[PDB]
Amino acid sequence: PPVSELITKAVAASKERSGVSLAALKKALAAAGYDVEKNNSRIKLGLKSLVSKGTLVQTKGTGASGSFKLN
Amino acid sequence: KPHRYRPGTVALREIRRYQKSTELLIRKLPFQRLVREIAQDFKTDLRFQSSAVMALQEASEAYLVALFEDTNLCAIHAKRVTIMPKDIQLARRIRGER
Amino acid sequence: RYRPGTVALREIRRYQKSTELLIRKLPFQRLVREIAQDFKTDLRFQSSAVMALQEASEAYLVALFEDTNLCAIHAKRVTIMPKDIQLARRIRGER
Amino acid sequence: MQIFVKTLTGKTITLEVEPSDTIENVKAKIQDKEGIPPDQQRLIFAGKQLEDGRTLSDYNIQKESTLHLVLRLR
Amino acid sequence: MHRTTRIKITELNPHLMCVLCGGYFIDATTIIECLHSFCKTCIVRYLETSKYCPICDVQVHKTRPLLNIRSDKTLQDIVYKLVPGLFKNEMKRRRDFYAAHP
Amino acid sequence: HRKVLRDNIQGITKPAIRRLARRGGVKRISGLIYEETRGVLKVFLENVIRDAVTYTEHAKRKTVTAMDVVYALKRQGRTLYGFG
Amino acid sequence: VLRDNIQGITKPAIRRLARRGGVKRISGLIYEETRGVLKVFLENVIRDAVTYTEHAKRKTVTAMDVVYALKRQGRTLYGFGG
Amino acid sequence: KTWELSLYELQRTPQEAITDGLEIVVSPRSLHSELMCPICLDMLKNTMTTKECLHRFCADCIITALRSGNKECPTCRKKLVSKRSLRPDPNFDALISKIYP
Amino acid sequence: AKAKTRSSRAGLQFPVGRVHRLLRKGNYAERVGAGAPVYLAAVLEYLTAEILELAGNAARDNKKTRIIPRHLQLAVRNDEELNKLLGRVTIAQGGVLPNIQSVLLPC
Amino acid sequence: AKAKTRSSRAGLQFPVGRVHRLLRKGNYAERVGAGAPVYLAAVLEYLTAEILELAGNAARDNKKTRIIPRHLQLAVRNDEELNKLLGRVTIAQGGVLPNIQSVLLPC
Amino acid sequence: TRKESYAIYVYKVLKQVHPDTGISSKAMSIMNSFVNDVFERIAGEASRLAHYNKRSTITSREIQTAVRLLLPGELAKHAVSEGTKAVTKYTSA
Amino acid sequence: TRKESYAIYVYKVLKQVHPDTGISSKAMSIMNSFVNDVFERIAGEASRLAHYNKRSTITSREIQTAVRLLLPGELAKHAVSEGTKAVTKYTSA
Amino acid sequence: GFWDCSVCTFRNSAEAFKCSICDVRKGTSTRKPRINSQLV
DNA sequence: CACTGGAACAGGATGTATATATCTGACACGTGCCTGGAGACTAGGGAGTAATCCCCTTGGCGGTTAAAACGCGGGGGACAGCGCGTACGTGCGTTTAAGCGGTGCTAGAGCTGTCTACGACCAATTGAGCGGCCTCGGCACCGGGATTCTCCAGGGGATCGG
DNA sequence: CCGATCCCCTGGAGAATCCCGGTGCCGAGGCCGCTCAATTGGTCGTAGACAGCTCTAGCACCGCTTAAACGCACGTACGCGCTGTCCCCCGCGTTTTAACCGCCAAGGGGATTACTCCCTAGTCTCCAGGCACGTGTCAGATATATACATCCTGTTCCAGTG
Ligand SMILES: [Zn+2]
Ligand SMILES: [Zn+2]
Ligand SMILES: [Zn+2]
Ligand SMILES: [Zn+2]
Ligand SMILES: [Zn+2]
Repeated sequence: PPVSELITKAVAASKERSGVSLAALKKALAAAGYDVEKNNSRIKLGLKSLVSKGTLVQTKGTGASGSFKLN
Repeated sequence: KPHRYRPGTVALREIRRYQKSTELLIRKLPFQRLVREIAQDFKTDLRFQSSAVMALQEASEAYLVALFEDTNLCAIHAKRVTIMPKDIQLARRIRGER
Repeated sequence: RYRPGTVALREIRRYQKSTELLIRKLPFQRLVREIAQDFKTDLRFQSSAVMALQEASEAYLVALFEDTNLCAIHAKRVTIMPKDIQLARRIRGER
Repeated sequence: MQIFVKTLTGKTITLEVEPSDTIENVKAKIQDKEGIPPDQQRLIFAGKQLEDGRTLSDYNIQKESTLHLVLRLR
Repeated sequence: MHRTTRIKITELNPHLMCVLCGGYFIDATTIIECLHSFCKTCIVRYLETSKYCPICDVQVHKTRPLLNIRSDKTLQDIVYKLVPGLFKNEMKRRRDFYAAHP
Repeated sequence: HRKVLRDNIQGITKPAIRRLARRGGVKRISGLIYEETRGVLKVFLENVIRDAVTYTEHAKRKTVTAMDVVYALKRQGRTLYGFG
Repeated sequence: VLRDNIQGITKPAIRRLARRGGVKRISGLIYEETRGVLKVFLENVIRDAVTYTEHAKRKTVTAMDVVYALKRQGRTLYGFGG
Repeated sequence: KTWELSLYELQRTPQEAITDGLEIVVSPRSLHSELMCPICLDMLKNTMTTKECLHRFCADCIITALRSGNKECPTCRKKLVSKRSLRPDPNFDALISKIYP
Repeated sequence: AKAKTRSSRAGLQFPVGRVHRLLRKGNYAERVGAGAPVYLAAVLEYLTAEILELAGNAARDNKKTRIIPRHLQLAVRNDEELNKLLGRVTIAQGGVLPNIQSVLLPC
Repeated sequence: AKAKTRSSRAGLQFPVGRVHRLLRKGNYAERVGAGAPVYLAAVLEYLTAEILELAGNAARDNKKTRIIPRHLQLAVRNDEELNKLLGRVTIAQGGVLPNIQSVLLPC
Repeated sequence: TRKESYAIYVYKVLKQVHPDTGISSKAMSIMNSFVNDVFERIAGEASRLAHYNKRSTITSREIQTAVRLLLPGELAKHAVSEGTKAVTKYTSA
Repeated sequence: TRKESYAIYVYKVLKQVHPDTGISSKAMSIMNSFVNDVFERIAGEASRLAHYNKRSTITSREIQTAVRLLLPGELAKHAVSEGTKAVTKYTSA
Repeated sequence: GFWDCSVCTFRNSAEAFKCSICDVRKGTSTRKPRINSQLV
């Protein structure tokens, strides 16, 4: 499936006091099974898309860094 | 909850004490046995005056202290506070002993 | 046009394969005379003496540059900066 | 009148003061002109440290005199 | 491509016996300071009483000549192939000696 | 002989190396510094002892003297004061 | 008076020396640092050479004097005699 | 250490020499691995043997290999500093000349 | 006539005669002059006086009255020219000059 | 009797007589033994032969028939023991060994 | 047997400089070694100068040049002044 | 005025080792300087040893000890072998 | 009596052997100390 | 079915190693000569050898701690990934001065003769400095206050959500 | 307009370290005898300081050619924060082990003394080994043409998404 619902699952997995960090979501995707090595640009553009659409907002960092949390 | 000092304080205190002191730090008997170990290779049934092993210990301690100072400078230059074998190797290579 | 680095590597190979001097003779001679002017007045210099001075200076500079390159590389960079030279001289014992 | 102050870095500064001016005013002026905190400044002339509340006349400072400024971090 | 040669073992014998025992090289060991080869037992027995080479009297080492001896596997294989049945004979002696003291 | 002295290079204890580093001005020490220091000290002692033994053997004696050790250190460029 | 003779040690010359040393990338202050280092080295060597020739009751510095100065400083040089 | 004689090695008996007049028949490949130069892949000539690993090479072969670079043993990768780490082998030279004149 | 020492002639404390004897038997040259031992003794005396003055100042800084290798090392390593002269010499029981890298200190 | 040179007597090429004279006039000691010059001449000859052989090998590799300072520098620097012996010596017109730090090599 | 040293002379200098300070045995050994080292360095330099200049005599001029080569800066300057003063006093006396 | 050098001896050694190879003037001067430097080092060490043991003679034993002190490892071993063989050959004639 | 420090000209007492302000070691009769602690 | 990117490939420009002709200046060899090395021979002192003394090194035994070794909990520093923006490499067109070849002059390095003062060598002598002995005061070690330096809990203070 | 969450401030308990006064012990400093080397006084030989002369190599100046340095425009890749994870030294308490100190006993070899002999310095005569100088020839630098290896960018193909 396209990475959208996997990203939703990753962000919904913890939903802790702060947002999930970029390294944490990469680790979760790798554990679930995915080639995050060659999809750095794909995950970056997905992050851009789901911060543009307002589904998930960025907590503290800028660009692809920092933490993310659901709306 | 007992008393605990945060990391670094005891290190600084020991640094001050050992820089203010002047006594030897390595133990006489182990150093003597190591000296006899090394000397055993060249000749057999040698004997050592006590002043000889004292001088050897003095020279070894001075050399190690200087090497550690240069190692600390290298580690600081590398933007760290922990000394490492890479720092020791770089210091010795630049000094010209290897 | 070439990307940065190619000409640098080519010049490194070229100058490591050759043995000629790299500093201009007349400027080096004028520098030597000016430096020596402060110690004694109306001196004279032999051409062999000037050449020996230049050879020694070039060898010392090349050795110091190799040391500063090692220091800079240890610093996890590829660009040399004055602090590298300063640390190299400090460890060598010249400062 | 004009006087001079010499620093440990080889820098010489000039000040416009009067014999009736106090040391507090002088350190206020060096604050104004170079930004150095008055607390870290120690003034020296005739081998003697100047006091905070005294005047320049009390030390018999004349025109074009040169003080010595020392900085110690607090 | 060379041919197959039939030659005197008597003509080759000179460069194959250990001078300490007089017999063929068995588990050869060589001192490296003069590159001299003998039997391992022969040379180790010699080195417990003297510090010079049996042939040219060159000092093997200043203190511990046991540090300057190396096994010559190539020489042992060459002498094994040259001498017919030597390896089988030695294997038989080993089994016979081991069959009595276990 | 008296004994085949062996495994004595570890005489320098980790605390001793730490004390030397503290005197040198070191705050934080990794785990491999101990092995590296032991190797360096062994090399230094080997060189100096070889020089001193050469002097003593040339002197036709059987006791290594502080004078010979001082001379070896001077030969290596490590001039030492306090022992004649 | 001879002035601004250190500026004769040019940036391309320093670049060539660094290239022979194996340097790929050079900052902007390395040139000034190198000029200072070279000036100090030359000052020391020239002082020793001048002392030697002054003792020799001469007025021309020779390659033998330069070689002796370098030997004293620990930088023995071969090829020019001695 | 690593040289203490075993129980058999304490009293092993010498092997008698064969004085019988018989001939040895050898193919050109029987001693190939023992007489082939590791570098030029041919027979040895002016054999040079390393002091540390007792490995045999041609003099020119090993000298060129060391001069080119990688100052280690071409066979077991053990380092050797210079020519002084090798020795000539007249025994090997004589044996080779006898076997294949 | 009563004998007067060359040290008394030159107003020096050091043994000019002993220095002359050492120079003669030191195998330095075929012959030696007259003023060379006096000059060498004067230089040695000046160096010794400077070193002893610095060491005594360092010793009295610690409210003690005996010079020790610690005070000697302190003075030698604190004097720039003396340290440059004695850069490659080790002093027994001398210790190390106390200094701390600023980055290592808390701020 | 016909004169026979001491160098030929010892089977050497170097001037044993000149070495003996230099040992006399160098103020090294009061007396110099007869066997001393032979040893020194032999040692000097051995070192010269070694360095010349290495230089000749380098020159033959470079397809030339004359030894130059570049060949001498290559021979000295490519041998560990000779490099240690001459570590503090600068050879005029020698250049440096071709060596590039690996990480500077573009991957 | 006799073993000569510089202990009494260094003690005299110490009494000229600091009239109330004493010296320990180890410091005495340190100072003796320092004097010996400086003496041998200067003598070696003077001998080398004389050999270079094809001379057979060590003189005050050679000692002066050796001191100038060895001692750094102000130390060399003051040493030269002291030596010249002592030599001229010895000659004029 | 004659100025002596080791040119002829170095050339003879070069012809002994490599029959068909020549040498230039700069390399000749380099070899001359190298020989002089090694000679001075060995002679200085031997003289120091002779003074050190309270003796007034420099002999083959002193030269051997100096060579072993200076040359590293295999170079020292081969130099010692050459010196001993040369001395034996010279004295047995 | 008192002595004047070269670094800062302060009239320092005889009993002290470190300067009160700039904390530089006192120098010898002939050679006076020089610039120390270049940073202010 | 219409967008993107990332790996793969091919031709053009560039640089470098390879094959010949040349002409020339430095290397290799031959010659005369003079100074330094070799052969004989004598004398005296340094070093080798043998005997003896006693200073200091090695080896062993027992207690007493002081230091070393091991394990545990946790916080802070090393390391990897990411983004930005500024300094540095590259190429072009213009300006500068270094290198070459020649002339002219003369200050000074280098060699030679002389002659005088300075340093080595030798005897007689006497006083400074080294070895031995001893004794008393500065310094090492002890214990008790007093003082300075860390570290954590409690407490105000600004701020988002509700 | 209050919860609660992070950020700055202060007080007090607790451990380290300085300052003062006592006590004891050993080595630093001063004194006595003697002996050997530094002084004084003389003679003799040559090392070098001085003056003269010669010629060579260093300094100064000119004009031409062209290679190198300078200044500028432009793009890109590398250094420098910033964040986040995790793991590995650090501080401390409990067990254990061997270094230190004091004491003894044996004897090995370092240090000293007397004797002697042969090895090297010193001197003279004789001669050939090596050094300065001259000259011819080919090793090698330079110029020119050519083939091969590197490098770079444009295009193309296959795999993602919307
Ligand atoms: Zn056998
Ligand atoms: Zn052998
Ligand atoms: Zn081969
Ligand atoms: Zn091998
Ligand atoms: Zn001050």
